[PDB]
Amino acid sequence: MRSATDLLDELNAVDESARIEAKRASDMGKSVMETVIAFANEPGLDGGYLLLGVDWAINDKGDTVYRPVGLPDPDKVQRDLASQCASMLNVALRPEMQLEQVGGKTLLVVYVPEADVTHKPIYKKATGLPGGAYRRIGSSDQRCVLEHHHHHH
Repeated sequence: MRSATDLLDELNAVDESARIEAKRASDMGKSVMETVIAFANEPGLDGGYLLLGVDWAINDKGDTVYRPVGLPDPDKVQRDLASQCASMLNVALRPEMQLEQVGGKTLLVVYVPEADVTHKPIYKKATGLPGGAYRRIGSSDQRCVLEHHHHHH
């Protein structure tokens, strides 16, 4: 895994979204979900990043500069996306999601590890065929930390 501040910098560093995608709060839904399937079906590409709460500005060159704007409700975006990834897919898939602040804006790091052999065949239970084979990896990351951060009431 990886911070949203470092992912935002990495989006600016890379020429194209190699294994790290950038997404706005309005992109929330199947537009996020088909991109998750595109990392889940990949053999040996464990550690694909989707960064939610990012905006981008186009220069006169036709250049894409990635800036922080954050989520309208940080927690609720992480709650809904867990529901999406459990209910839309044939099996309950957990994307490891963490809230990270960049310049006073709250963003969501969606860490997608590789699915197992059995779960894979991650097929959609609705009309929507996932297109692709593989995208060549530019920058690499495997800096994975765990924490059992449990809230109770």
